[PDB]
Amino acid sequence: KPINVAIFGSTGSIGTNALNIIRECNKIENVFNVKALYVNKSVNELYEQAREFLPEYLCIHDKSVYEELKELVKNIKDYKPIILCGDEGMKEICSSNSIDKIVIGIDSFQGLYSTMYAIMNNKIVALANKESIVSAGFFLKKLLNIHKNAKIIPVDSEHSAIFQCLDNNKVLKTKCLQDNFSKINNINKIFLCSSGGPFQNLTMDELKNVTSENALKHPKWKMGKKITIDSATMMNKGLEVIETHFLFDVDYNDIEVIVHKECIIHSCVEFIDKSVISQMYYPDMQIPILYSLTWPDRIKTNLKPLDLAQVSTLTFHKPSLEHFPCIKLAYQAGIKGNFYPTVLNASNEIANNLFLNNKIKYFDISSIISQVLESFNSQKVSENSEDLMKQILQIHSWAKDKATDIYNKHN
Amino acid sequence: KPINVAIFGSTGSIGTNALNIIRECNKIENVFNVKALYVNKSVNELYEQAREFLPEYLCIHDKSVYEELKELVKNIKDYKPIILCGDEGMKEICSSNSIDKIVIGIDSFQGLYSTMYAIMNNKIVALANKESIVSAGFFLKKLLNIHKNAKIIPVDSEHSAIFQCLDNNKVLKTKCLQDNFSKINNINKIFLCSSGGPFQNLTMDELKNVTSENALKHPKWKMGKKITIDSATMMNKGLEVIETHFLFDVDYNDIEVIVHKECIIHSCVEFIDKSVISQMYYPDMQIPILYSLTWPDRIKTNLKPLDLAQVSTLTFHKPSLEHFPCIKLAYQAGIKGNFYPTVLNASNEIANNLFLNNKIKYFDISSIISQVLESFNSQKVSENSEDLMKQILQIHSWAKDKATDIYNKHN
Ligand SMILES: NC(=O)C1=CN([C@@H]2O[C@H](COP(=O)(O)OP(=O)(O)OC[C@H]3O[C@@H](n4cnc5c(N)ncnc54)[C@H](OP(=O)(O)O)[C@@H]3O)[C@@H](O)[C@H]2O)C=CC1
Ligand SMILES: NC(=O)C1=CN([C@@H]2O[C@H](COP(=O)(O)OP(=O)(O)OC[C@H]3O[C@@H](n4cnc5c(N)ncnc54)[C@H](OP(=O)(O)O)[C@@H]3O)[C@@H](O)[C@H]2O)C=CC1
Ligand SMILES: CCCCCCOc1ccc([C@H](SCC(=O)N(C)O)P(=O)(O)O)cc1
Ligand SMILES: CCCCCCOc1ccc([C@H](SCC(=O)N(C)O)P(=O)(O)O)cc1
Ligand SMILES: [Mn+2]
Ligand SMILES: [Mn+2]
Repeated sequence: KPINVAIFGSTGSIGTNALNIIRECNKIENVFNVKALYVNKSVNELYEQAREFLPEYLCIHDKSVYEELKELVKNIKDYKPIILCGDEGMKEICSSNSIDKIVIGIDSFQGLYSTMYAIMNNKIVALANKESIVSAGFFLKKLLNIHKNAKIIPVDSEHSAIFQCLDNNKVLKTKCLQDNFSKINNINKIFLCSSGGPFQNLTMDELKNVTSENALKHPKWKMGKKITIDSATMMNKGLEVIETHFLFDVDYNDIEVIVHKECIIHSCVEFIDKSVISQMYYPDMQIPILYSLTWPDRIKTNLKPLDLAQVSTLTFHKPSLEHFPCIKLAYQAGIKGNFYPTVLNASNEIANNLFLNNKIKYFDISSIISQVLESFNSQKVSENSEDLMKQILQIHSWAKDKATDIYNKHN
Repeated sequence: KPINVAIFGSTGSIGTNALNIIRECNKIENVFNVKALYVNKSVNELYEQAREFLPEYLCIHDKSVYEELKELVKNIKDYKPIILCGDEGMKEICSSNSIDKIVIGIDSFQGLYSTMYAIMNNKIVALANKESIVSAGFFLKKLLNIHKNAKIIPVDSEHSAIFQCLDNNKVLKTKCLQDNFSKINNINKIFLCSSGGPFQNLTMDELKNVTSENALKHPKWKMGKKITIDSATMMNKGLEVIETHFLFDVDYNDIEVIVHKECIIHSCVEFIDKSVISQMYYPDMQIPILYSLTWPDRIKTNLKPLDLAQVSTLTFHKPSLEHFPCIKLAYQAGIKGNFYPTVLNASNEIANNLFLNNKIKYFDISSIISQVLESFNSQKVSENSEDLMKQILQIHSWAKDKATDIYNKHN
């Protein structure tokens, strides 16, 4: 009974890590079939992955490299995949009855589109992309209410940890990103752990002048550029607070960010009796990815065992909101609700990219995001799913444009 | 739907803590009926508990204070309990259809008797007593195989932690102290945490001359004298290694003792994928006791919330087997199997009591236990439950006598 999986964003950090744990898992016993691979424009790298995994489907988003892809794959003998392009290609893969689970390793708001179509096709969605949940949580909840057999299984490491800390006897009565989830699961409060990022010990004077080169250098594992910058600003953790709220139905007052620099405890769940359960491992994404594909079971691996005497010390401290103002902006946006999380995500996408490209300074990131949030006024939420998606898109686009306009003006 | 509970050993540390969380839990909403209280000889204290809780049944083990108990309880107006004595009284309570769950807070090998009769009556046994499991694990397993609806739910804090870390979706397919439990639950390895006791930082020269007064002073919560001495020698943790083996069907090579002096992580479970799940709270017995009575659910409490920034640091180190030789003796006994754990428990009961009463020195404890273990020869295991109990009793008694004889001889 092999598990038929598609990897969306297969050439990025998540996608390559997913293919690695799959490869390793299969050597112990052949449990996964890699049925589809989808990328944006990394045509040479997708070709190489195609030669190794020989999926039934290949898809490339950028039309300008589709012909190139076909020409390359011609060089793989005895291999006749279905080779698709763009939105229509993604939709065709999601509607295939040969695919059971889809790993969403596409970055940014863009990952919402495939997330939505995977749910609409009643698939198990092993969701790493958090911008989708932040920007469109209420929408996704409505979609999941309609598509009974669709499920989001969280891959983001902290949310995987939380999910692993739950009793599946209770989980199986509901599913993530549903009303009443915390009540059913007896959840009282979440400790959302953070690495703290590379800037965690810097002074205010030092933060003023940090660069994106400083944020990107010497990663534990290479993550994509966007998340790496968000880790440095701790906007990642702000996004993950909102993600927690939506996935697990936890009030913002019951989500506490804790800086745990060793990254061994990945997050913790306090139940209503005050007992706390936590998930622990070395800093890795292989367990989150694997668990999303095996849940509700676990399978044998040969991963390096955790050794607590080796670790020796685990530390916890609260983050400074003066140093990391993005965290507070995320809580404020989440608490306001409505489309404020959409605005938060969109403005951050622009500010993150500006800092990445050395156009603005560290504290300008939070300044831009704050100004966009203050400029937004709540809208009535469309009652129809199609209109609600259009409204999310329009607000996301406006907020990106507003961020860019603020940048353009101070120049 | 109140939960009908008996408290065995109601005047001791476990028993009084059980009555405290019950009392507190009932204020939030009335979920427990205290149906029976049983003690050895603490007749005045049992009377006081009777006046507060007004259980249907009262039992006192020591015949010489039974009349006194009756005379005292006469002073409680409008109260006509059933007042029993000894083994026959315990058996009558265990066979009552009005009792659903029994907390076993009786110390030492003596706690085996009520444990056995609670299982024979198909009850939920909230078992704090570990000497029963160490001395008679294979026997209890056979009994639990026959008595389908009987269950041991562990109360010992580390074993409660382990149990809490399991997925009830899998637990409910089996029960503790059963063959194949680890396979069903996907358990690979256990981290068995320890406080390390009051002697953890002493040198060999200092250990030579430690006293029982040193071991007993200034407890976090007052525990009984026997367990307190076993914590000081780390024989408690040796006993708990064997307890882990039997409760959870974990090989001794897959049980690792770790000294965690802050006592926040109560123990950890490594699953076959290498993910680790742990349970955390302040050092307390209220959660273990409560969970044993609410499992498979959890209920609301108003316990002090865990605060990780307050805790700040968690530490882990391996215990020194030179300083704490009892640990190694326990592993050796467990690995040999047969009745060696019975012998280990019995010899320790004598050696612990000798040290408590200032008759022997610290390293004489392990010396006596080691000599008794070396003197024992494996026996064929009786095939009949009744004969098997007689054989356990005979070996336990011999091993106590052998320990005392070794003491008597070196004097
Ligand atoms: N990296 C990590 O360990 C973690 C990541 N995440 C989340 O996972 C997501 C992915 O992050 P990460 O892997 O770091 O990002 P990367 O930048 O490393 O990878 C992004 C991937 O998405 C592909 N992609 C981009 N646009 C499209 C498109 N329109 N259609 C199809 N594929 C597309 C890229 O293709 P191409 O190569 O062709 O450009 C690439 O394969 C993010 O949402 C992030 O927050 C969460 C937890 C940790
Ligand atoms: N204290 C703790 O926090 C922990 C304890 N445990 C285990 O729990 C058990 C109890 O320990 P603890 O509470 O510390 O011990 P205590 O010495 O504090 O209490 C023992 C209790 O058992 C009663 N008792 C003794 N013999 C009999 C008998 N024949 N019939 C009925 N009752 C009897 C005693 O009655 P009386 O008062 O009349 O003498 C007393 O109520 C031990 O097996 C220990 O290992 C495990 C984890 C932690
Ligand atoms: C050896 C110790 C140092 C390990 C450092 C490597 O581990 C991490 C772990 C987490 C993260 C977070 S960003 C990525 C993410 O969201 N994930 C993995 O779920 P954040 O900084 O926001 O908490 C970054 C690095
Ligand atoms: C504030 C930090 C200091 C807390 C010290 C108080 O907590 C503990 C916790 C555990 C124990 C063990 S003996 C009792 C027992 O078996 N339990 C509770 O399950 P051991 O020493 O064998 O690990 C003793 C004391
Ligand atoms: Mn994360
Ligand atoms: Mn214990």
